[PDB]
Amino acid sequence: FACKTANGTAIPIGGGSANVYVNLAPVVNVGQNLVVDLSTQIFCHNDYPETITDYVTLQRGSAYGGVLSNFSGTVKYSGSSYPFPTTSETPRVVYNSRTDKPWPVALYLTPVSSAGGVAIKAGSLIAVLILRQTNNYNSDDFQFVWNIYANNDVVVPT
Ligand SMILES: CCCCCCCO[C@H]1O[C@H](CO)[C@@H](O)[C@H](O)[C@@H]1O
Repeated sequence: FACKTANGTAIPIGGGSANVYVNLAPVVNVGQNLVVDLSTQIFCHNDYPETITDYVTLQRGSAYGGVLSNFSGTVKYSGSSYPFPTTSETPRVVYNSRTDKPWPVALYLTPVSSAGGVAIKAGSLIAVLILRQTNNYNSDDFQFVWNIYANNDVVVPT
């Protein structure tokens, strides 16, 4: 079980961390959702599906910078929605394929009442998401740490 990003970076068997760089809608109004779809950025696979079943959760997601300050968040994990920043670990998604496949996570972020102007700055850390991986084979319990960075400013009109 390993993962890779669209940016070309990767995290190998056993876990670790990597940086993810996302383009964001440059203008977002109060009452609108800014979407950060990591499912197009983060992909994982099972290295031995002939024998082993891999289990994957979103263990925890934290908001940083302008996302923590200026937005109200929901995270969608495999069709289900949760508070973001997260209050609990999600149920498991099953990975039974060697073809690299999306980690099904999306952030839905809507401006708070006090947001206005540049609510997210380019190059700033906006989130950390921890993918947790186990299996039905042994005692492996690994963390894949995704550091999410803004590629561009996001403006909330006033
Ligand atoms: C002839 C025995 C081969 C033994 C191969 C074990 C491979 O383990 C890796 O790949 C497994 C399948 O993705 C993961 O469940 C496990 O955590 C680790 O990432």
